[PDB]
Amino acid sequence: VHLTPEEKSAVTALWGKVNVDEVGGEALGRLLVVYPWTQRFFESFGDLSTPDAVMGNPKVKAHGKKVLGAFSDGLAHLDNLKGTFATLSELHCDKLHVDPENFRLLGNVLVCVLAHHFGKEFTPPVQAAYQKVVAGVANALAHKYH
Amino acid sequence: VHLTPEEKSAVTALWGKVNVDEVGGEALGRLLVVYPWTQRFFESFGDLSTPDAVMGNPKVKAHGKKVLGAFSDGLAHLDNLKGTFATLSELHCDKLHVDPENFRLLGNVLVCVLAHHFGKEFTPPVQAAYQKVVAGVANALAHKYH
Amino acid sequence: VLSPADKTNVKAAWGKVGAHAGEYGAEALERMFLSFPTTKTYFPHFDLSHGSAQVKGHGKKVADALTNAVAHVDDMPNALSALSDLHAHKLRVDPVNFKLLSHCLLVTLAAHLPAEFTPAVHASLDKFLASVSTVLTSKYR
Amino acid sequence: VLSPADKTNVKAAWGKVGAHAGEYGAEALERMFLSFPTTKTYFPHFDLSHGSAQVKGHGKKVADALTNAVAHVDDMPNALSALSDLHAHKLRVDPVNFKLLSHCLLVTLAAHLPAEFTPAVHASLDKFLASVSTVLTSKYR
Ligand code: HNI
Ligand code: HNI
Ligand code: HNI
Ligand code: HNI
Repeated sequence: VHLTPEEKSAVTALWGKVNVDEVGGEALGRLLVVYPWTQRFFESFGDLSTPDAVMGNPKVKAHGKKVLGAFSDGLAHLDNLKGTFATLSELHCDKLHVDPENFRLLGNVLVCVLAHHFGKEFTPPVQAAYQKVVAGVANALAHKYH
Repeated sequence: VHLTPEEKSAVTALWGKVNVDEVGGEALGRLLVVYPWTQRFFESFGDLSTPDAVMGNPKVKAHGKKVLGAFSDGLAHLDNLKGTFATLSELHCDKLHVDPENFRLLGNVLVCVLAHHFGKEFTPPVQAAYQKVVAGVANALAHKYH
Repeated sequence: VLSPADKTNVKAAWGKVGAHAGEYGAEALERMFLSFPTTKTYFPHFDLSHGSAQVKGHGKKVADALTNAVAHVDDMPNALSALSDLHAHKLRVDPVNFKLLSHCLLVTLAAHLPAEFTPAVHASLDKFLASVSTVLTSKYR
Repeated sequence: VLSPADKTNVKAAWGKVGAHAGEYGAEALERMFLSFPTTKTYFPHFDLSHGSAQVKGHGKKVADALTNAVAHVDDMPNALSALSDLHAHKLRVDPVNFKLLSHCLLVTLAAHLPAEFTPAVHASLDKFLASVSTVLTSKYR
């Protein structure tokens, strides 16, 4: 991922201010809310109809805990991102069969929730150096597709 | 650009069968025909209204002669494509101001005309190793944008 | 906004296919499969192998349903409404993915229909496909 | 298909902006500028610098016009028709680029309107923006 030694002390130091547990699971519950084409994979998650029922699903709030775990687990692996999500890309490919674009819808929400939690903290020159981390964490995760 | 030592003797040896002059200018005239959001840049080209009048304004058939010149000029520069179109990317950027996506619309037409000229010659396993050369000749040409 | 320029255009363009809808659908899938590799994730039970009676059988499906849209193009939204539903309640195909075949279903026409696939038919065949692939997701939210 | 769930939703969501449309538009541009670098190619005469009375002046434009779509949401297609044209005949903004700001005009709301920007308003603010950015290109072919 193409990233500056400047704006990273701005894309990585605000993240420690995040909550991989509720935020991470907030992003994915919000994913099935707005962009509901990603619900085909979480069928067996009970009920995700109502928006209070998608943002309050236990398995939905528990999947978004670990889906950021790795995202969090590679926010300091910014120079081999394609390699760190690797094993994690050739799986969404054959087992779950997760379309590589889905990884992009969720990468945008995660920046639309981050600005939600952070408000004005989120400066214009700062969303810019995160979009790059998401529109790039997606690649890495779609790179293992044959 | 990611390319196999197999399917290249299939993405490069059929090209010598092409006509950078009429084909190249056929692709771009066809571009302003179907996807007419690319016409903002060729205003000063007389009249490109009617489709018989776009497949011919004669500047349109002369621009598509050299726009393939380079495309042709880098179909054997497949391992440094990002570098060969370089100077040609930082120009579409602050002189013409050519949106990097435009380079993608035209990259698809060029494979929709190539099938046109070639018919059955164009096998399924062969459009595949060309899309990659176009969905990748676009990148190189959009990479120099600040 | 589709003019009757494209409506009668494709009525004559796509019209030339007819009995070819079985092959020209069957093989318009395998192009989407071999080029873009994020479209076979939807066909896990299928086969992404040459001549698999799955795709080949499916070719009489996405194509044979395209016949009726061209025909009932006068009123597509009510032309195949059970189809516009069957995606976003049964199997959703994801909007951007419709494009990944909204541009490969041109090639089986651009090759298998040269003399017919003209620079204006390109725009009349796209516009028709640029709507058939939006009439289905008319119920996506 | 937009339900009155989203129409009244945003009527209250976007409603909270009002006098903020000047800043919340002005700054929703600079986000699109600094993130995606293929959206300032359309503003060559402009300035892609902080506080440029160009964008900052432009912020009262794309936003102040969004007010009236929300208001005349009951009939957007006839709500700002001169606008749906003074693109595709004057300045065309390229379909996929509308998205590149159809998703940054959420952030100035997702940050500047926390308590209001809820998981349902997200879907009601998107749906509105997923149409405003399609009502304009209603005349692109
Ligand atoms: C819209 C769907 C979707 C998106 C955007 C998405 C985006 C991501 C991203 C974002 C760039 C990352 C790092 C990621 C990581 C993972 N996903 Ni995703 N996943 C998605 C749908 C899934 C599904 C479905 C599973 C299987 C879940 C389960 O528990 O059955 C999955 C499983 C995983 C696993 C678990 C491995 C295992 O089960 O062996 C990891 C890790 N992921 N997913
Ligand atoms: C929709 C617009 C558009 C597209 C898709 C496009 C796609 C391409 C592609 C496709 C991948 C290639 C190889 C290419 C190559 C070139 N373009 Ni493009 N160009 C386009 C709009 C332009 C414009 C505008 C100019 C300046 C033209 C002129 O003559 O003023 C241009 C000029 C050039 C030049 C000339 C160099 C110079 O003037 O010094 C080359 C070479 N190009 N263009
Ligand atoms: C790659 C994603 C994808 C796209 C872009 C797509 C685009 C289209 C288009 C677009 C021009 C049309 C007219 C179309 C028509 C259909 N598709 Ni699609 N489909 C897609 C993935 C599917 C899948 C998956 C199925 C189910 C196959 C099966 O056998 O379960 C499917 C099934 C169908 C059926 C079968 C009816 C039935 O079984 O009851 C029709 C008709 N379609 N699909
Ligand atoms: C990046 C492309 C792009 C998109 C997606 C876009 C999306 C929108 C949307 C979508 C929700 C709306 C309501 C909107 C409204 C407007 N745009 Ni947009 N515009 C875009 C590029 C422009 C450009 C370029 C101008 C001209 C600026 C100038 O000063 O010349 C513009 C000018 C305007 C004006 C100015 C009126 C005038 O000067 O006469 C309005 C109003 N708009 N634009």
